[PDB]
Amino acid sequence: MVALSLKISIGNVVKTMQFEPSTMVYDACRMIRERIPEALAGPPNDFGLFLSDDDPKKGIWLEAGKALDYYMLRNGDTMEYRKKQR
Amino acid sequence: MREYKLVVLGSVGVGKSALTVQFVQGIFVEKYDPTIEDSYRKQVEVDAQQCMLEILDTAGTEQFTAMRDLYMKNGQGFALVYSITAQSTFNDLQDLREQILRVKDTDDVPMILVGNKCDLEDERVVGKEQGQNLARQWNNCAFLESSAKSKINVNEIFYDLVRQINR
Repeated sequence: MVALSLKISIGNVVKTMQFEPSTMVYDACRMIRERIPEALAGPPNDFGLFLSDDDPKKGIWLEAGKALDYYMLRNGDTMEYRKKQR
Repeated sequence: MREYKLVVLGSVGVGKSALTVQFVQGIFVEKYDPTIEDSYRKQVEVDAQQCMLEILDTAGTEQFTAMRDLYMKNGQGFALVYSITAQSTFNDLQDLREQILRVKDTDDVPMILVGNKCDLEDERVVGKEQGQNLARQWNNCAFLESSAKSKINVNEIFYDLVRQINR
């Protein structure tokens, strides 16, 4: 109840994922893998996030131990399930 | 192209997005995707009519309410779903509807009743019987029995309001 409510997108999909405004990006990345089978399609080591701006070149790749509220996110932003890979 | 924006309504505990995963991703799990307002994108074709991909799934969150209230206003399509084993929800969607009718101003709005999870009919508390006795009460809100697990009437649902949005 009450928390961020961003659009953790996963290619066409748009499963809103509620996070604690101060959730660890390292956790917000561990809270999704527990959901949607297409999400746990690997380890957290090959799965990070990406705040796809309005032009993914503008978008970014957040951290982990950070805190969502770091971007002072609000609710229904635009987070994407991205490969941590390299 | 047609553009269908549906409001998947559901009580807390049912499975709103659960139906929007066997649908857009093709996967059903025991962990019911969250409750915040989630939409699902899927390009479809109705009767050979290419329809645009946007649907909305609102659910028991007062955070997204304002936003969840805006889709009632437009309410291009409503998919109210309860658990066939959950009366407590079947019985709640009854007011939540009045919230639609309240903004639409009528019940003549694209809409469908759904008793999904028929795979728990083994428990069946509210079936297409009460469901349709309810749909009837809703004015025969056209009901369907689905199973986001056995993927039953999971596609017909959106297929039933598009036929209505085609006013």
